[PDB]
Amino acid sequence: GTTVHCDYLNRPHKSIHRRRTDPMVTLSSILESIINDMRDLPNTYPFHTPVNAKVVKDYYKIITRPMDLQTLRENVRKRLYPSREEFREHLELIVKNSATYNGPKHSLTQISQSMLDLCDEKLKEKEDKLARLEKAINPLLDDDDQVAFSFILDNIVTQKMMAVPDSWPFHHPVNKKFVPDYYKVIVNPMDLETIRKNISKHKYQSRESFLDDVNLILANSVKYNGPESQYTKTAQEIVNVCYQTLTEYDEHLTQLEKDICTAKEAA
Repeated sequence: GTTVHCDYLNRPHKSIHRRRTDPMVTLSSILESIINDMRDLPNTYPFHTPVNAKVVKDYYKIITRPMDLQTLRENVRKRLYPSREEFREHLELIVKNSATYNGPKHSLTQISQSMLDLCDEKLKEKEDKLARLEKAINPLLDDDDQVAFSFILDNIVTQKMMAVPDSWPFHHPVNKKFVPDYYKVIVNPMDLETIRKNISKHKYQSRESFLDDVNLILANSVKYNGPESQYTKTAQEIVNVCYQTLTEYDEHLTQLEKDICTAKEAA
């Protein structure tokens, strides 16, 4: 057995720094600006900061992934968003949580939606400028091999992994409401939906990076459910089906990995 070698995929290291003219920074500015616009919208103050557990004692027991404009701004400053996609995904979480806790039609949810609508209008307004920044941050976004690679992986997830019997519990993030202590035991949650969203954003340039997330699903199940749990046996099968399929696509994937590596280097 052997694997493809590529030294440019893990470069530069995350030990790199913050330059003002850095593309990632410039983007953080446009995004933070949109945050100021949503915060300025009438009656949005409930979403400006995290829910106060002292006031709403059951909020963090019902909401799996909490989000607010303050936390959103913090993430932007830490340059956690390589593109508008990652940004919008976190933003809509505010709308989703309000729908879950207050109701799909609650006035609060409608208000949170107004922030999301404004965000989209802003994004579509700075369409081109945003496109160039995202491409400058990750040239691979416009690379056909990277796109072909992602497309194949996404099919491994939807065609093979999600097809495993009883696999549903691993299709989406564990819902805290039904498994109250899950996140107190699992500090590195992972699930098939999250992996698909990463694939959509071309996070993986090789099988290895893809498997680092795939493996977490089984590892987490072993940790929370136990080595002999029925849930772990299912997760084991999800991984096994993924591995088996990877060997079947070895020829195509190896070639794509080499091209992506070449494109990664040229970038």
